[PDB]
Amino acid sequence: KVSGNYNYLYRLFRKSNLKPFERDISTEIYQAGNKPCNGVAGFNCYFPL
Amino acid sequence: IRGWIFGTTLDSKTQSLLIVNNATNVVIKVCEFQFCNDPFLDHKNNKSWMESEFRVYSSANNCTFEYVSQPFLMDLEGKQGNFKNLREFVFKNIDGYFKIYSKHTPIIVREPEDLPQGFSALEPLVDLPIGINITRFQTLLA
Repeated sequence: KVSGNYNYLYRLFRKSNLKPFERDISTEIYQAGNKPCNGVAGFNCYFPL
Repeated sequence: IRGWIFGTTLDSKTQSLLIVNNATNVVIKVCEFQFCNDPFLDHKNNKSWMESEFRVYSSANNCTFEYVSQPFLMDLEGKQGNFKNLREFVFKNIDGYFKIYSKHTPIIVREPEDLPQGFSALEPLVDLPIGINITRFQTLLA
């Protein structure tokens, strides 16, 4: 749509190569940094999808 | 003994399994179930079995799989002594498909638990498109 359809999503961050033929609903913080990042965003704190 | 669970978090963080049976039905579910630390169907009084406290999960979230079907061989109530039932199951997941094999044998008469030197083939029960990850399991017994 010219106004844009915002009902589609896609993952970006995952430290494990998933096996064939399965789903994954987990939306958890990607701890590529070395801090206990719960946070909201920022340095070493990024949204997964 | 009634069923098993299969999952990776078991605390409503991620989806998991639930295998249950009841007299003349069997229910298989895959859902975001909050498994309480005391899932049971036995402690109801001193020495008798009732079916209360069945819903040991308080998160009836979007269950991604529900299945109702026919159960296996059983007996009514419970009597101690003269045990003869030998039930055998094996469970395995592969390529996102869950597989079960089952077999029962009568007249296991010996009182000491020797598990006699017997042999028997195991036949497939049914495939299931589980499509989820599993890391641990715990038995649900009445």
